Amino acid sequence: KTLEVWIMPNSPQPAEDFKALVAPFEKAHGVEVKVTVLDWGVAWTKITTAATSGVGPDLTQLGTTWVGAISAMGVLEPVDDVLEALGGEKAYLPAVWRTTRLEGARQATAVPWFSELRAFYYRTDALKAAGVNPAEMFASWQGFEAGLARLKASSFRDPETKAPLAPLCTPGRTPRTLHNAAPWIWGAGGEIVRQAGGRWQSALNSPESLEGLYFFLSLAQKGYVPAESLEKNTAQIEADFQAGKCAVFASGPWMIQRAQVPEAKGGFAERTAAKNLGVAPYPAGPKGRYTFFGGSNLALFNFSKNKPLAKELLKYLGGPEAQVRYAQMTGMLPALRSAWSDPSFQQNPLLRTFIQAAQFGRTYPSLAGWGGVENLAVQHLGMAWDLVAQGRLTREALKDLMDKASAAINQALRH
Ligand SMILES: OC[C@H]1O[C@@H](O[C@H]2[C@H](O)[C@@H](O)[C@@H](O)O[C@@H]2CO)[C@H](O)[C@@H](O)[C@@H]1O
Ligand SMILES: [Cl-]
Repeated sequence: KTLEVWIMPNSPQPAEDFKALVAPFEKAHGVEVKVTVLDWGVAWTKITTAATSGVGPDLTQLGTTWVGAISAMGVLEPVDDVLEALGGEKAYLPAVWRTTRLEGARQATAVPWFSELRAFYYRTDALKAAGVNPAEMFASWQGFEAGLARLKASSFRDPETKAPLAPLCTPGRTPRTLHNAAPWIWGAGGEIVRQAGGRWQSALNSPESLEGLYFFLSLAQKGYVPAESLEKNTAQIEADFQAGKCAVFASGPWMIQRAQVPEAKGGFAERTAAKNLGVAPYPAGPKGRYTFFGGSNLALFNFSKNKPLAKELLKYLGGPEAQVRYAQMTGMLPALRSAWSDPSFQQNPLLRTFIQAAQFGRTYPSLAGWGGVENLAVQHLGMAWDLVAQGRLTREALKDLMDKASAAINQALRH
């Protein structure tokens, strides 16, 4: 007997790590778990095709932001039973619990697997040579921009590249998500969507959201981000940070784990950046401090022929032992709140900064139409980045683009 599991590349050897994670389960149940690894870029298509076609695995990893969308298609097995065996609502951060179902659904359709949230990695050697105190740079928007200005005027050169660093790297080219943009929207007092007595609408074109978006996009128009970096997706920006090409960038806690892994095994431990690595939270904006809080859950397709055995695997993957071990293998945080207390997370100095930054963590609402909203937002945000690359992003042009994005988003939400 066999379970099929789909997962995304959460660890450097995603298939091998997952297999090693489920080995005790395989031994004890006398079952094989076959895993297929999907790139995040193809995962949405593969999972929605399994949903519509009725062909796919027993279990899939689902980004937290996708749970609502796939759940609304009516294809997921209820897992209230698994969540009750794992300790129920009390055992989860309420922000994590809200990702176990479509907003306002009767039944849970996803088991929390891991959490991740966003902060700034920074080069400790570069900030020092620029005369930047990270406690000032990462306090406030004004401290953030003043730090980038000292980084731009720095005479520091990476000891391996023999070249200057860019103050900030952020991806322009593949905006697959709003995750990079959301903290800036939120810190201005904005939102991506807003509910008015029931109905959801875009707030991307609200004065507050436009203020946050303009603040962030204009850092790049001011010369703090190289034009190069707007050519690049997330994976290429990570590589540029690892190769010593920039002083600061936003990512999740997986980069700490990759930094202690040799290059031979998919890490960057021998690079200067890994040996001079700091983490600081997103700076507070004029209306508050927020960061993107997400992660992945696991779900069971209602066409599975092995629902009992698959629920046993969900309970195992959701539980204390597998929660600590998978978070170690990935550099993610446990989804299970109790597991955060494991000394191996609490005593990691860079990871403790992610753990404290979770006080300000913020999630998207769990909407049926979420896939559509994110897809439409990034399409329009992509065009704003195109204006940045040409030095032509004005507040008027940004507003014009988010007015169009909001019409597209509202039309999709009315369905
Ligand atoms: O939007 C899909 C989910 O994204 C998750 O973050 C991913 C990101 O998409 C990848 O590009 C790569 O960087 O890995 C990240 C961590 O898995 C996010 O955690 C989820 O909440 C989203 O649903
Ligand atoms: Cl929002």
